[PDB]
Amino acid sequence: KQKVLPVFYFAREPHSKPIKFLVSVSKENSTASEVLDSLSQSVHVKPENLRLAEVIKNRFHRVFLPSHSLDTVSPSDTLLCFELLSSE
Repeated sequence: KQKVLPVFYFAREPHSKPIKFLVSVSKENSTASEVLDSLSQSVHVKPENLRLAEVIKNRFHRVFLPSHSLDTVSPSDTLLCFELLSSE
């Protein structure tokens, strides 16, 4: 459940600057989304607003993947950068 990823995502906030949030989350025994859910809720937007997961290492880049075993403890691991249109 622990892997510290700060992500850089364009937040649908009051229109402050794009929001990078450090969420430490992994795919629990249920879903990969729980990490995504973290970013969106951090922005006070519905979960739908961010998903893009790209790995940093020999594993170069990617997209926000389904419940993934890559939930190991690695800080520089797959980043998301997404913008959706939504706001609460």
